[PDB]
Amino acid sequence: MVSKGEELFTGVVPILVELDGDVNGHKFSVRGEGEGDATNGKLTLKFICTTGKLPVPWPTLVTTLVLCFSRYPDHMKRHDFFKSAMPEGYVQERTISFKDDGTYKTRAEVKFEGDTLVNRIELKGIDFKEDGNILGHKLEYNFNSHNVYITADKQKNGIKSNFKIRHNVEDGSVQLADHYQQNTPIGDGPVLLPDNHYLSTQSKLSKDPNEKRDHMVLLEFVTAAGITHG
Repeated sequence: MVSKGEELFTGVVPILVELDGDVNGHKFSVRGEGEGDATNGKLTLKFICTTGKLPVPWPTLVTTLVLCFSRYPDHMKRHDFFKSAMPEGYVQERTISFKDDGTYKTRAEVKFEGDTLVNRIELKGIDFKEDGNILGHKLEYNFNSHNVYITADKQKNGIKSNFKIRHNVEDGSVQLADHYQQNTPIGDGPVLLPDNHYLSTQSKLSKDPNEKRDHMVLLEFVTAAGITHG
């Protein structure tokens, strides 16, 4: 263990995710539950739209809806900001710019509440096109594999990332979603600020055959990489 936080992730940890959103005035909420295991990088989550029909495509919410569950290899343990901020946790903020379309702005807190790792999010979506790929639900129900580059932000005692997500569109085109991210500790205890590296992601989206509500099942693996050794 190279942070106290890391001790909270030696096994499987239950997860709760709660999102309250407003996209072009369309208000919706999501709740998810499941579990994560940073020892193998595996996340299993099922989300429900609790307000009815989700007014945006599920794949557009994957990144918003717990990088503390990334598998950091043994030689990279000292570069794991996310666990080091636990249990008090961190604020994760993004701007997600959909190319030629609207923008999501998100603020989340990721922290332990009791024994559960909780990701609680506020999302505001603006300037979407009524007949665009998002509000028009033109995006395929799938998700690509990405590298998400992590850099220290010494001024804010946290990290930052920017990355592009490529959403497949039903007409064979691609909808780009350019992510800019910042994470900052909730607490004022010490955290690990990393050397430059990246997280390798892969996600599989599916449906629960017994679930009649609008929902998404997610199976994800996230592994850290990119440090020559230490």
